[PDB]
Order: sequence, then structure tokens, then C-alpha cells
Amino acid sequence: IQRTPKIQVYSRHPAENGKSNFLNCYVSGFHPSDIEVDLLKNGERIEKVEHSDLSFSKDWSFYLLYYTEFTPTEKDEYACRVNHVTLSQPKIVKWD
Amino acid sequence: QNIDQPTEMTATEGAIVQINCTYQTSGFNGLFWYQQHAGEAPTFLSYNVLDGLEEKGRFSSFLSRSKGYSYLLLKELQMKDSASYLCAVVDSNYQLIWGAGTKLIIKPDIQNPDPAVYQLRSVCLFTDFDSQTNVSQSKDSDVYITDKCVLDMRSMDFKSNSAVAWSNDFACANAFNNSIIPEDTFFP
Amino acid sequence: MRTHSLRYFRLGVSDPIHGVPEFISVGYVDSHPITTYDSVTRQKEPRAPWMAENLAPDHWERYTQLLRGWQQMFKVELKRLQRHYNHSGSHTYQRMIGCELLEDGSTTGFLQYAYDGQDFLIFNKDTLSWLAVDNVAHTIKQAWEANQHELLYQKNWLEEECIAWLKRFLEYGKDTLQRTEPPLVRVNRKETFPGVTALFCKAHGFYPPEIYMTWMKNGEEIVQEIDYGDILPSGDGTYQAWASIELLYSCHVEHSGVHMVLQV
Amino acid sequence: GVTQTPKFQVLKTGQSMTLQCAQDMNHNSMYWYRQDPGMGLRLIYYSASEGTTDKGEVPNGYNVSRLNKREFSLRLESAAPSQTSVYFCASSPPGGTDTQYFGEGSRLTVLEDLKNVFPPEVAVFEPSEAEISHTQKATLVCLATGFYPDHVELSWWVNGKEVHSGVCTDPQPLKEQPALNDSRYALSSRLRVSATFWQNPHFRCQVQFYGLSENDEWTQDRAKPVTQIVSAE
Ligand SMILES: *[C@@H](C)/C=N/c1c(NC[C@H](O)[C@H](O)[C@H](O)CO)[nH]c(=O)[nH]c1=O
Repeated sequence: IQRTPKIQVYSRHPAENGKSNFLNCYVSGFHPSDIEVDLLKNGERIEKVEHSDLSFSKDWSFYLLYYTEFTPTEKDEYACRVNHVTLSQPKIVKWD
Repeated sequence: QNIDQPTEMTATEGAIVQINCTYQTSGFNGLFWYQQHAGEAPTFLSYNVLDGLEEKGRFSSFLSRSKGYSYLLLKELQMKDSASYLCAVVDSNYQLIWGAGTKLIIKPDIQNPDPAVYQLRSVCLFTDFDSQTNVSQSKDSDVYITDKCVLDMRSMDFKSNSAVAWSNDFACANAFNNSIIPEDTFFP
Repeated sequence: MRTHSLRYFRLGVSDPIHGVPEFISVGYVDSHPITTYDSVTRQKEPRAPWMAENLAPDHWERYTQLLRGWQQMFKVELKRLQRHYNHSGSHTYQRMIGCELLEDGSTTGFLQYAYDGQDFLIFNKDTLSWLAVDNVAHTIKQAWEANQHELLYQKNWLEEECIAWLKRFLEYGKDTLQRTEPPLVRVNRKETFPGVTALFCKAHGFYPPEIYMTWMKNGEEIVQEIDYGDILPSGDGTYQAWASIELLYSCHVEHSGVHMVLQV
Repeated sequence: GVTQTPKFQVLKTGQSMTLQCAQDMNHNSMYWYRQDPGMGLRLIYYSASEGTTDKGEVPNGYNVSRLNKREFSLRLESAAPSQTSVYFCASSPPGGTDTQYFGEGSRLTVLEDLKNVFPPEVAVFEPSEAEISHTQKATLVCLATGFYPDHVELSWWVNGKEVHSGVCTDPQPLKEQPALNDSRYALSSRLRVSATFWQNPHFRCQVQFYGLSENDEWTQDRAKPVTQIVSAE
């Protein structure tokens, strides 16, 4: 029984274009522990990305937080790319 | 931190003895009691971690976590119970802090005492005195006096006390003059 | 105080894919990781500065050795489960130990094991027994229950020793754990699908993560359905959440002894 | 259970020494302690599991090796007189509160020179004729004297078999020159039997002295004070 990760892409503060913020990707509820997370700006992987160490849930699943400082724009399209054993190909989750 | 025990305890054969142990430690993960015979390895007696008294034959060990105290109780004391009793406490870092031990000495119940000093062939033997008399060390540098030792003739159910004295102007009638020997002591 | 909790986890993986530790053990005080150890570092290190600043090298040095030994037992215990199950390949083994110190002063404690991320054995400190989920768990249970000394030791650790550590760590990190950061709550209104109004109640910038939010019609709990948002880390030690309903409505927010109402 | 070697050792100041310890109980945690009069066991070094060791309470003058799952050896590199002690090896599973199982012990004596090492002189003293008639019992006394250091094991053997009933050997020996630091030792033991048992035509008092070995260098004109059995009958 393998659980696929729940991916949530959101900002630190309510987003406004032209104002510096932080884009977060909370990857959670997955089992086993092996995961690959990348944050993307217009399809290209953001090199400067900080993250939490693997974390533990009472339900035996795991969680992570990946974030990066960013200034949201109308033109810029942000995403979170995750790969787990449960995934046949990396999952690209777009930010709202 | 600190584990405290009496250095030495003396009780009579057939009686009850309680060896006390108090600890001042950073955390508590259980208390051990080990027996250690003279010149032998320590062997486990008990482990207590929750409040209560646990019995195991003639030996029962008790614990009070609030009072930071434990006891080892020995019932129907036997000569064979003469040993060192080691108290040890597991702290918050899972370190065993050992107490210095309690030497238990068992006075045998001497039924018919018969104090006497016999000369064996250059060596003097003070024997058959009741467990209440003490043997003092030597005064002169050339006279050698040993302390009292209990022997058991199992077959005959006979326990006895004895001290030895030897030297190269020395006699048995004077050998134990530094010790308070019974007035009824037999000098053949 | 408020409800604080201390817990440590263990994770053992058999045949790990390159770049995955065989063993990991992580400690938490509520939502905050306090300590970490793995088979790669082979060192117990802090995960909070108030852990580093308040615990002497002696602690880290001692616990590294215990964890080195605990690591090896984990590997053995997992090999023994796999043999019992007739399993080959990569399989997980987990442990979770901890305690809760409630607002009223009462306490809880727990000790559970998992195999392949599913409940395996659950300790009951009140009766000193292990609840087994199957026959493999039952075999282990019979062996673990055969060491009564160990069960009393764990009951004492969970009840006494754990709570002391939690209280110690709580003084060490009070400025972080016992702080209150009030939420900033807003209500947003939108005509979604033709005829459907959706009201959102969005809260953010709050610590602790525990927040209650709900929607009420005329000061009486919605007869209808509310959609709930997950309490999420913003990345700065503060959390964010939301609650939403369709279309007199008001949003209610309870957080750390303060009740908020946002009328629409 | 836990096998440690040697039971006794004499070392000159500066000599290297390795105590060995093995256990076949599948124990993970292993410990080296030192027992000294007036204080509880002091940990020197421990090994939480194969592949790990750490300093205990008194690690200065010592090193350790956890050779495998069963073996844990203690090394004294340059033996010092402060290292004269009794060493115990111990083992337990790695819970943190698991019962410790102990080795037999290792009496180690560190001397400035071995010029005072002496085996005992063993003498048996026949029972008093007055004791036999007055008590209907016979006490035989034994004396191991002038030995140095205190590395002896005194035992009685009645008619080829060792005895324990009616035997009593002093728990601590006697310093023959109390004011001297290198004082030699004296020790007594008694064996008591029925008069009738003494009157039947044996009794042998046996002392095992633990001294030097072939590897120990010997200059002196007197006999090499080796590990030997001195007896009297
Ligand atoms: C530093 C204090 C890390 N401790 C730690 C623990 N501690 C809890 C408890 O002592 C232990 O789990 C068992 O009762 C030992 O048999 N547990 C853990 O799993 N990981 C840790 O890093």
C-alpha cells in the first residue's frame, strides 16, 4: 500500500503582482519516503530553492516544504514538479 | 549524580536485613540491585522502574520514585548471604551510575560457645567464642593476628568463629592480650 | 499552559535506493523538529537553535551512541519481520514514541510500530500489552510481552521521563512555542458559476497552527456543506488556512483564546 | 556467558597490556569498568554496538577495540601504578535499561620494578590435642606467608577432592610490614573436621600464586617468582 503525495502550491502572503513574496510547495501524505521536488518558473527549474528535511506524520506518511523568494507577474507561470514511485512520470502542479 | 548506600551492615543469621538506597539523579530509567561475592563478578538480583515491592524468594526489592528511594530486603538470613550489595540507577541519558556497595556481614547464631586458645604444631588458635566478641590487631611488629572468620561443618550442622596468631618471646597465653577475650577462655 | 507534545520517530528501509539512509530518527516538540539522526551522518544533531544553545555536547555525544545501537536493532527487527512475512525487496519499518502534556495538567503517552506504513503493533501502557494487527504482529507481541521489565520501563518513560523532557524543551524554546501570533482573516465574495456565490474565509500569519474556522447563517451552524482548507506552513513559522461555502452569513475564527467574527 | 582474560596480571611501570573480553549471548552493547575500594564501578569505555566506541568516566591511560559483535578488548599502553585495579567486562542488549552480564574480573597490579615479587611459603599446622579432647573436633590451620603482590587463591583438598565445608580463609590478607609501601603479605585458612576424621590415616592446603611469565625478564640471583602452586600436606 503506497500513498501518492498531495501537492499544494501557494504564496506566503496573499499574492500581488510586482510585490516580492515566497512560493511554497507542500508535498505531503506520501509513502514511501523517496521523493523528488523541483519548483519551476515558465517550465525551467529554479536553482535557488530552500526546503525542510523529510518530516513524519502520525499516519506513517511523510511531508516536505519547498519554497523560494519570488515576485509574481501576469506573464510568469509558476509550478511544482514532484516525482514518487506511485507516479509513472513527474507530476507538474501549477500555482493559482 | 549521587547514589547513597550504607558502607557496611551486620545482621544475625536467620534474621531480616534491609539495605537502603537513595538517589539524586538527572532523570530515572530504573534501579538495579546486584550481588557481588568477595573476589567474584557482580550478578543481577532485581530491576525496579515502577513503584512497589517485588518478591523473588527470600529477597524482595522495593521502590518509591517520589521519595527517590529503594530497599533490598533479605529474609531468613544465611551465612551465604555475606556479600557486597550494589545499587545502580539508569539516568535520563541511559547511563548506569553505580553505588559504592553495602558489605553485608552475617553473625552466625553460636549455640554453645566454648572460648579457648590452642597451640597448633608456632601458631595460636582462638576459637569457639560467640559472635559478640571482637579480635583486635597486633601490637608488636613480630606478632601477626588475623581477624575472626566463620566456618561451617555442614554435615554436623556446626558453625564456629576463629582468629589465628603467629610469631618468632611469644606464647598463646599472651597472644590475644590486646583483644577483650571471654573470662571463661580455656587455656590448656 | 496550552497542549504541547513530545515525539520521536524511527524509519528503517531495507535495500535503500542510492541516496536514501537505511535509518532516520527525528524528534518533535509540537510541529517543530528538535533533533535528527541518520545512518549517513551517524550523529544526533539539533534541528532547532534553542536545542543547540541549551543542550551540552555531552547530551549529543551520549544519544549518538544510543542511536548507533538503536539503528542496528531496527535493521535486525525489520529483517525478522520480512522473514516472518516471506517478503523480499525494499520494505519500511517505523516507530513513533511520545507524550502529550494537556492544558488541564493531565497527560497521554503512545508507542506504536508500523510495517509498510501500516499499523503493526500499538502499546497500551494502561494494561502493559501490545495490540497486534495480524499473526506476524502476534508472534512479536508474545516475545515483547515476555519481558515484563521492559514494558514497565516504557510505561515509566512515557508517563514520567517523557513529560519531564517535554517541559524542559518547552522552557528552552518558550519564545517560539509559547508565542501567539494572531491570524489576519479576510472574507472574499465571488459569483462563480451563474447563480453560485462562493464565500471564502482566508486566515494567515498565525502561530500556533491550531485554528478553528467555520461559517454560520444567522448565528446558527450551517445546515449545508463547508469546504475546508488544510492548515499550511507559510515558511516563516506562521500558518495559513481557509473555509468556504455557497450562496445573512458570518465567518467565525477561534485562535488561542480569541474569538473573531467576520459578518458579510 | 562473558569470558574475560587474564584473571591476574603483574606489570612494570611502562609495560603495555591488553585484557580480552568475549561474549556469546548476542549482546550489542559492551562495557569496561574498574572497581576500586570505596567507590562504585567506574566506566572506562563502552561500545553501544559493533562499529562504535566512546570514552566513559575514566578513559585516560586506556584505549578500546570492538573487534566484532562478540569481542571488546581494553588496552593499557603505558601501565601506571594508578592503574592497579580490578577490571570487569560487561554486556547487555542496546535498549538502554537492559540487564548487564559480567565477566569474572581481572586483578591488574602495576609495580615500579618486579624485584619484590615473591611466591608464598605454605605451611600446614596439625590440630591441637587439647581441641580434639575438649571439643571432639580437629582444626587444621594453613599459612601462605611472604608473598607479593596479593595475587593468590587458597584452597583445601581432602583425600584428592577439594572441600568447602568447615573451610574459612581470610577475606583480606595481612601486611607483614605495615609501615612499608612494598609490604609483603600473609594469609591464613582453617579446615575443621571431626576428631575421628583426623584420626584415620589426606589433607593438603594448596595456594595458587600468580606472578611473572616466561615473557617477563629476570635478572636476580633468586628463583624467578613465576605463577605456581605452593603446597603443604
Ligand atoms: C535525543 C534525546 C534523542 N532521543 C531519541 C529517542 N528517545 C526516546 C526513548 O528514550 C527511546 O525511544 C526508547 O525508549 C529506547 O529503547 N527516541 C528515538 O527513537 N529517537 C531519538 O533520537
